[PDB]
Amino acid sequence: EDMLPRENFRPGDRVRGVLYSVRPEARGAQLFVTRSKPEMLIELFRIEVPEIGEEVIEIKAAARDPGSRAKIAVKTNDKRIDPVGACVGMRGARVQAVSTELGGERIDIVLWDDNPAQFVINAMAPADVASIVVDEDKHTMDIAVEAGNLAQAIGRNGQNVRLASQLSGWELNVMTVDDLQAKHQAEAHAAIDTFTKYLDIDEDFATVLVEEGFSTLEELAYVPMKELLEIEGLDEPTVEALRERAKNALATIAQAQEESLGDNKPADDLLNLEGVDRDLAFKLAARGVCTLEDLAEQGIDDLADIEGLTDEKAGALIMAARNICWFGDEA
Amino acid sequence: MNLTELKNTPVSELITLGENMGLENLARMRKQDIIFAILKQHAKSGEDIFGDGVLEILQDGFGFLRSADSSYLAGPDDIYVSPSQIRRFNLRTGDTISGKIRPPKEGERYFALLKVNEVNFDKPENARNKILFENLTPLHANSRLRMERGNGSTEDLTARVLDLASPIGRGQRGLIVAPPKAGKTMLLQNIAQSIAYNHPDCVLMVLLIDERPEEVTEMQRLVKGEVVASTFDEPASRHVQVAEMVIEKAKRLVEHKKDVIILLDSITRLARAYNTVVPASGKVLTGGVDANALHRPKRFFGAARNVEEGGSLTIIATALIDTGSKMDEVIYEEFKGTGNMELHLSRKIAEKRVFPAIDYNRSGTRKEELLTTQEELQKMWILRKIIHPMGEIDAMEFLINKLAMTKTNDDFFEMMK
Amino acid sequence: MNLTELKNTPVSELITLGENMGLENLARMRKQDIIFAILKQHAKSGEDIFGDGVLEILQDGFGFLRSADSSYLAGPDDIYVSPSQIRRFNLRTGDTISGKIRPPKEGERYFALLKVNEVNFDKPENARNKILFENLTPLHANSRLRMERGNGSTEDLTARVLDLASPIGRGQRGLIVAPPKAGKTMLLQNIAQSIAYNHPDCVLMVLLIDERPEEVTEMQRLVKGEVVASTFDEPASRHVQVAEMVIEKAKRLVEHKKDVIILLDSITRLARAYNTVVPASGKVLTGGVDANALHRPKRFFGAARNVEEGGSLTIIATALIDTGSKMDEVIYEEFKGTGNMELHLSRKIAEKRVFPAIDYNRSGTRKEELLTTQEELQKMWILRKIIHPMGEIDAMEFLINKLAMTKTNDDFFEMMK
Ligand SMILES: Nc1ncnc2c1ncn2[C@@H]1O[C@H](COP(=O)(O)OP(=O)(O)O)[C@@H](O)[C@H]1O
Ligand code: BEF
Ligand SMILES: [Mg+2]
Repeated sequence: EDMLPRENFRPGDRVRGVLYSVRPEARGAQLFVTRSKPEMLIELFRIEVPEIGEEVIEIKAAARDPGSRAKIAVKTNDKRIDPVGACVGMRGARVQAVSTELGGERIDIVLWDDNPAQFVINAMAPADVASIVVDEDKHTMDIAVEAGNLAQAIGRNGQNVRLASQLSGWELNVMTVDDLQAKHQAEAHAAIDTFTKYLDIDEDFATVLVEEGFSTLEELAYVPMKELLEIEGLDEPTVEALRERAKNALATIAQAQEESLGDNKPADDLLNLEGVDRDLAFKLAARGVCTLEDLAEQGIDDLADIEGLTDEKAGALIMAARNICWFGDEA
Repeated sequence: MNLTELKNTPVSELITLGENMGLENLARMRKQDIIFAILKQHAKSGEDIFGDGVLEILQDGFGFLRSADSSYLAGPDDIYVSPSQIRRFNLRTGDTISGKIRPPKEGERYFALLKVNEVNFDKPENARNKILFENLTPLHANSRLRMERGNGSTEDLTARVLDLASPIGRGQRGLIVAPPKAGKTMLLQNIAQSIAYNHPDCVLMVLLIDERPEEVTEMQRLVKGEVVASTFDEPASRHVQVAEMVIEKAKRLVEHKKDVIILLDSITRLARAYNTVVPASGKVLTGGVDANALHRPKRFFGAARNVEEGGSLTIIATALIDTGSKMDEVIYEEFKGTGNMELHLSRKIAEKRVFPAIDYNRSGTRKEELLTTQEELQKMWILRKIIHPMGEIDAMEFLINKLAMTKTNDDFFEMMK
Repeated sequence: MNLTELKNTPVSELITLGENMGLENLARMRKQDIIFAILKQHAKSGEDIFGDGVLEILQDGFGFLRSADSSYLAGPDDIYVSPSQIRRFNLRTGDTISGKIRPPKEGERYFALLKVNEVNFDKPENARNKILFENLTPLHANSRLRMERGNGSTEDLTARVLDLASPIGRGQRGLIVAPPKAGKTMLLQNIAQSIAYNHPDCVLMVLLIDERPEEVTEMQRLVKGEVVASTFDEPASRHVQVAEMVIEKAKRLVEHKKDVIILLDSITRLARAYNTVVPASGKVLTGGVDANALHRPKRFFGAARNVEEGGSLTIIATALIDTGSKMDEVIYEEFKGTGNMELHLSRKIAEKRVFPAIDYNRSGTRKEELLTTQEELQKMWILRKIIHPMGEIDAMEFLINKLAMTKTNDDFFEMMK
């Protein structure tokens, strides 16, 4: 699994790596050495770069998509050295050496910063990014790029991005480049249908105030008066209208969850046989099929081992399906 | 196409070339068969092949030309030469050959030789009527090898002390007697560096037997000359093979009037490998040592000499002692009165972080009058008589303090007066 | 959990803790494995372990952190530190380390270090770029160590006479030349008490080599500072081990700019142990003494000096003489012109119940002008010239009668006029 389609082997050559796991209680060979681990290149620099090892520099991060892209991020705690200029050598002399030692993998020394914003900006360099957003509750980073440097923005498999999503550990978001790509105003006035029936008496009170969310209504329903002061007129009718809107939101969220858990849409075209019940077909179609046109192509692999079925019942159901689909040829 | 460009090139350029030639998946096999298939393809689409190497004649009759980087090992990269060349040009084992070669057809797989071009860096006409190695007349060393570079670096002072304790010349035998942990590797490295910087005309050869591979790779690209080494990774058969290879190469080169210089490390390990590789003769001493088992190592150490006709051969083989076993001990006893220049490196000074740890009291060289001048020899004798009453560590630090201030041994001698 | 709370606690609380933890019968084994099992249990149910000690680097490559109360001896209580720390923080033998440690799994039994916190009571960043011990520039003592407490007790008068005969300063070498039966133990005890009461900022260390164990236990809890002692109960190997331990600790502390003070007793026994522990070099004098056998003791006595950059090291080693053998005699001859402050305690005055028995005529200190003022030195010289024509016992009783009435040496000097 740590090998590559281009990293190649035959008895006789010397391949190096880092001993990553040792299982002396195993049955046979128990000296497990890997190569795709990031810190590997770190130690490579340790045996090549004189700046590392003496604490004068600090190799912090390493994003390694093996065979695709191997970037390194370092930081200098001293005030008389540079992070990238000293480690590159003399116009790609030692970095290219460690690259051709690793297998000619493209190695670009990136400079991480104390904040994830500049970190992911440099990780996708040299290229422009029109929007950088961080999200903690989603554990993600929205990186919206501009047109003009796409040849360096994505590349193959989005490698210039694939490293960042692999380095920070957060599944980034680089999807859309059209209007409202900033993700800061992409939800301010793009989905206006939030207060469907809230101000039922009139409409001319003041400008809308989105800075609360209008959708949570769990951190907003029952709060002290100092948090609901952003909108004036917090009387009993107003709080009751808010509670009614929160109840409607709860009902809608419950319906959405009930619909999303069952990603099958079980209609009445599913219980025409003898012996088929709700959970049977639920599981059978949650295994990856949709309707009757995609079930006769299987056998005891999928239809067996279901809650409430026996191997003989599975054989019976599969022969009935094959006779109604393969042996009947009707539509 | 020439062979050395594809031999000493990194394997990455070979992978790129093989992928550009539109061939099978090349990076999945050894470097040996990789370059073999590359040469085969370039011959299928191209001109004759140009190869080179060192020749070894088996007991079968034919010959194999092997490259230096593989330590002269068997494989697809070897060059088959028929006995017809060995009858026409009267070839011998260890002949440095370079010439034209052709691809093989069915029944064969090695590149057959077509026409020799350079034999031991010489014309075949001049090499036809020549003089044998053993037929030469040995002599004492007359031209001293200057080991001082003149810059006076932080570590070249080692070499300086060497010039102070063991004047080396073309045709001398050097035995470095040092226990482990003593720091002889960088010593030999600096010796090779200085002898290549001061005497770049003479060929320089090093030999690492039963050595760690990391040192092999770090020495094969730090010093000049082909660094042939047989690490401990392989059995003793490869060790005796490379020993014969290097000794025959040196013999041929000195027969062609070239000053050959061999650096061998260590000689005790080579003799142990010899002992386990050659069949036993029945007689066995303590430590598992045979009688005839030392004959071939002895010969190897005796090959070095100062030829009166032309050129010379200077070997410097280090003897590893103080290991606990009896093999190294009996080897050092058998080789004690063998070399004409011993250099003792006591571990007592090495463990005290005082380098170079050199036992100047027990070191010396015979017939040094034929290597140094009169007043130089007088100053050396005065310094020896002065240092002899001192111990080892104290004398070593005194010499270090007296040599650090000066940059040249001549100013050192005149300031010691 | 911290280590020192369980180290310096009585074994009874350890027995109670081990019985409360619901463990095996704990009181049936050494204190060492008792505290080892206690730490193992507290780590199995608890947080990381917090350990400390002094580091010793073997010839193997790793390091052992040992505690002070066991005189830095091997056992389950030691802390294993990998060579990776010795390469990262560039550790050295004798480094006072304190930090986090973890329990061992299969293949290991010692608590492995996790992260250092305090190295020689200093930050690793400040200790990284530092100055070596031998690279410092020794000098003469300038700041005099005041040994008078001021209370004028029944026995502090001893210390007073000491101030009268040997002004001690930061960086001086003191040699107490006294036969047995003479009363030097309580003398050194009072010296340590006074130097800790007057100068509590400087570290104080005592060393009892080949001493009775009762004195070890009664001194390890009567004076300040860690009382490290290697009694005669163990072979000379432990003696040289603790000698290196304490000397490297002192070297590191003085490299970290700390005034270190060593009290060594006795030096003849330490040199004898050195003589029997280090291999012989062939040359032997009368009394069974080797030549190099005194080299390491000499070094140990020469380590003390007054550093110009920062801090100093003051050793006070007592030489036991008049025993009958020749070892002590030749040791005292070799160390006679070594220390710059001798203090002779003749047994003739000691056997007469006249304490302190101090040979003021034969005692003295060089370069005392850099420790005392002008008129103080003039009064000292006047007193010396007055006492010199007198003998030993008469002068001693005269000094005792003249010092008992006064409480301070200044009033004593002015009343002696
Ligand atoms: N200042 C003092 N006052 C009273 N007695 C003393 C004094 N100093 C020493 N002594 C006596 O001298 C004896 C010395 O014993 P010990 O400590 O074994 O000698 P040493 O110290 O020479 O080995 C003690 O028994 C003690 O009573
Ligand atoms: F305690 Be005695 F001076 F040996
Ligand atoms: Mg005593």
